[PDB]
Amino acid sequence: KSYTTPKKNKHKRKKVKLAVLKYYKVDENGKISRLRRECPSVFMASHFDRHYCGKCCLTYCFN
Amino acid sequence: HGSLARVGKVRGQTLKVAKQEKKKKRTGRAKRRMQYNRRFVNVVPTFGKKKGPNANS
Amino acid sequence: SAADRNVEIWKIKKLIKSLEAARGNGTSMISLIIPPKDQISRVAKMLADEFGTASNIKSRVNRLSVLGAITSVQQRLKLYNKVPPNGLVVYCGTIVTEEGKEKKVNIDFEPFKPINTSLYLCDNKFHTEALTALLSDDSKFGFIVIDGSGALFGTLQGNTREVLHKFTVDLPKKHGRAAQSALRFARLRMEKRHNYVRKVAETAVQLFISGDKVNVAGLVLAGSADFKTELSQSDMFDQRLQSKVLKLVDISYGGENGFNQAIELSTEVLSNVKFIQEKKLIGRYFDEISQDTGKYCFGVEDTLKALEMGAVEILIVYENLDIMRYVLHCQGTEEEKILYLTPEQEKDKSHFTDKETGQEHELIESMPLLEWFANNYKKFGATLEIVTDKSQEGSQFVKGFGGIGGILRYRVDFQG
Amino acid sequence: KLTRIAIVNHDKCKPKKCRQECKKSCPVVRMGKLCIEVTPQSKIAWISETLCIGCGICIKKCPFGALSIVNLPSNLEKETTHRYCANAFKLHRLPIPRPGEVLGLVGTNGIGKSTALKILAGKQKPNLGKYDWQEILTYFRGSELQNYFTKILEDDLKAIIKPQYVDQIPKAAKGTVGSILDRKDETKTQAIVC
RNA sequence: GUCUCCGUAGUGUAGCGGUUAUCACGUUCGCCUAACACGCGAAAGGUCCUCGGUUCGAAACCGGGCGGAAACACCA
RNA sequence: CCACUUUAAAUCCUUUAACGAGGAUCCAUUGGAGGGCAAGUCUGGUGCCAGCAGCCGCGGUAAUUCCAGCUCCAAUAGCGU
RNA sequence: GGAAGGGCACCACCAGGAGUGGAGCCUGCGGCUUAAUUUGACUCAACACGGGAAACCUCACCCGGCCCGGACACGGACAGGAUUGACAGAUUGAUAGCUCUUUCUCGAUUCCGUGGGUGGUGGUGCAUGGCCGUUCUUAGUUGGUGGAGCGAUUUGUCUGGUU
RNA sequence: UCAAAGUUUAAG
Ligand SMILES: Nc1ncnc2c1ncn2[C@@H]1O[C@H](COP(=O)(O)OP(=O)(O)O)[C@@H](O)[C@H]1O
Ligand code: SF4
Ligand code: SF4
Ligand SMILES: [Mg+2]
Ligand SMILES: [Zn+2]
Repeated sequence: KSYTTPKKNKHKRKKVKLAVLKYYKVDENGKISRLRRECPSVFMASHFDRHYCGKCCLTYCFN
Repeated sequence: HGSLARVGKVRGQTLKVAKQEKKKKRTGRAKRRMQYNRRFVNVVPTFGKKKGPNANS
Repeated sequence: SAADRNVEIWKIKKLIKSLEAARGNGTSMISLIIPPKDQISRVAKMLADEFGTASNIKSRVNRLSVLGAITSVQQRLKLYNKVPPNGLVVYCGTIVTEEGKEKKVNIDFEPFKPINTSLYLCDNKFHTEALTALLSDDSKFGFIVIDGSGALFGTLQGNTREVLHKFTVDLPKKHGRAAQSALRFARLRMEKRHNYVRKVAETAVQLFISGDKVNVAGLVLAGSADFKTELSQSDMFDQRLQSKVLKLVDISYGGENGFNQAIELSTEVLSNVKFIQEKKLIGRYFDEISQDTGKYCFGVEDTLKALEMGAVEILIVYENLDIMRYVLHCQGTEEEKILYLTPEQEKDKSHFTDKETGQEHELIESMPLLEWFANNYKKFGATLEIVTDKSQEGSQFVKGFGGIGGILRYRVDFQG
Repeated sequence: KLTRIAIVNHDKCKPKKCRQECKKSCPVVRMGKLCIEVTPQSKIAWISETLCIGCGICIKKCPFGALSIVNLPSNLEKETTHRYCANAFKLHRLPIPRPGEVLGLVGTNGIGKSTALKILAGKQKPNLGKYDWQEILTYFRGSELQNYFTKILEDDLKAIIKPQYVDQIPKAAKGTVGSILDRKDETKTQAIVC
């Protein structure tokens, strides 16, 4: 079982749940403002250029 | 021919084990009593095709 | 070329080391060796019979594997038409190894050097003892056989029995049947005889010398009739050749029929040559210690340091030596170091935690040191000298000084 | 049949000033063995004459000339009558004092002459190279030595020593010559001796 | 030094200027045998020691080369 | 361990006061445990090796025979060679 | 048994036939070769045999890559969400979210030990079962009681004819 | 009313 040096293992992922996640803001105490855009058909996230979903897998980008 | 090499091969690589503890065993007459008592009085049961004083299944 | 020969020797050493380790099941392996003079047909017949005998071996696993091993060697021998010079060596088998990999294997090769050893063996391992013995004994010896009939010159490795050159001569009669002429004929007879000795000596210079320095490490004169004596104690015989004359052997017979006789009688004296060279070497090393000098060094911790620096002239080692060069490596930081460890310090050692960082410093596997010396003594100063434990000075060097040291090219100071 | 004896001159051996030394230059210690034991601390260096080669290196290194290594025959190891410390002097046998006969020791100094005189006086118990009186008497059987020591041990024989060093006597005793003789009378034979 | 002869498949030998270079063994390949041996059937293999000549043609006839082996070396 | 006795003088036994047992202590051993032949088809290691075995034998990767642990057997201040 | 008596079989012979052995190819096998050319079986009783005419699958072999289909428990792990499952684009054979990058998710799955499973066309048919095959397709094999022998054994189960 | 027919792992 001589494992080759340059091949090595391929590490799997490690998630990072960065505490409680925020998607809203408090406007005048009573009312609320939403930060990120939502699905049409659930927040479609802000990719650096794209707008990618996290469930139904829909995608968008304003050129 | 044949080398005097392996000399104490098996004595060497055997797995060493501690010799346990139990009791100061009975000696002299007392021992003989005890062995008399465990042939002739304690057990003396209904037979089931012969006995075995160090039996093990 | 000399360098190409050295590479081929190393390749075959490596090959032998791999074969020794092999191992397998029952008696599956087929260590086979053939001497150079031998006929291949004769070996092919032998193997065929051995195949026939194997064809009733009660076991399953053993039998089939052996048949297929003998089948393979027979096929290898069909590829040759003659046993090549140097002999042949054939190693067939069905080796077990890691990963449960029962792999078949066949290594025929014409070995470096003429070997004189036949061998057939079946076993669980390969029998590479004969080869290792031929690799060790590089000391060639020379053999001059004098006789009134005719001479012979030959050489002798541990096993191998060579014939270099020979001639015969039409020498005159012992007596002259005239009163006055008896004296003159006698003087003429002694001149003819001296010219024969002179001719022999010249032929010895031609043969045994190589680049104005004798190739043979020994030189046996054999024969009878105080003729070999005339050769050793004579001014015609060159001193550089004469200085290495080790025996004068009284034999019966003459020529090739006596050559083997002369070897048998001379065998004890020939084996002792290596032992004498050791005594001289270690004796020279221990001279430096007896006087102040400070050329000498000893122990891996010092001798290697000396070798790295202002180098050694001669590096002297025991044959066997335990000590081993490991390569230690770090998990996180990728820092590494190499150390030369004893049998107890190498087997189990809690030293090798990284400490400064705070991790387990894993010891990646060794290359054994004496082999290490052999690999790159050319890199350092040179003249790697292995010595035994047999001589009284040698036993001191092994037992006392740890079987490792060196005679240095100049004076060196040490500390700690 | 030859063995070796290490000797450390305790007056000269000062382990603090020199450093460790011996260890560093000894080929048995550089191998990794207990041939020499020193450290910067502790007094005097110890050497195992078992493990010692007798290479003659440590003597050349040591800065004071503290160390010596000699060769003694292996026959003598059985017949050791005294050894005070490790890496020190080793006396073999004792002279055989005979009653009513004046024993004449002859031999150069520094060859265990004083220690023998002390043993025979009865000051020093023969440690016998161990470093016991029934064991000592059994060692000395078949010879007048066991007679001598048995005489010493129950009948308290009085050991008296005319000393070597005469110039140290004036700076100890006081008074006239006649007064000291008068004080030390037991036989009462001043005049005849005088 | 002389005179003589012989150098032919792996081995030992035949060979009368025009030969597929003879025979035996060895070798390989079948078969036979459980296998082997023997046996049977097939096959492969010559720098004809080396060079030059004579010859329409030379393995041979002739010359020299390199090897090998017998006999002679006597009268003082 | 006081004392007596003993004894040529002692010792030892004997006599006798005073201290003197929870077994972790005041600790029983030597050889065996396939057959002959009393007593394990127990568990771990080795793999025709190391070794045992007076004899027959056991050992070549499920050793009742090897080295170990456990249990058991024989005799027991003894028991082996 | 290259001993003697019977008596029998075209896997024996005879008398014949059809051949095979020679040719080409089909295929099995051994060898060589190869990363790998997977493997069992070698006298009848191995070799167009494994129902074995494999493109893939089959598939074990080799060289690449995913996945867990790692049960349960004891615990640690419990929410400042343990840490199952992801379009990019680089990479990759791949439109394997396999990885690096970057948004989000079942929400009680997890990860780590230990016990321990589980799988395996891995090893062992000289550890076995079952099933075949063969000895051995011939006429053979058996005990009770009695008889003969110290007994192993033998008789029955046979001189002869008959099938 | 008698031709020839030799041998069989060390690998349990
Ligand atoms: N009490 C002691 N401790 C350590 N060493 C000693 C002692 N006495 C003497 N020596 C050493 O022994 C050596 C010789 O002393 P000693 O034997 O008394 O002399 P001699 O040999 O003349 O009889 C001295 O050199 C000294 O170093
Ligand atoms: S003499 Fe004995 S001790 Fe002194 S150095 Fe040489 S070996 Fe070490
Ligand atoms: S021996 Fe000389 S060197 Fe070694 S310690 Fe004693 S003094 Fe220092
Ligand atoms: Mg027994
Ligand atoms: Zn969506």
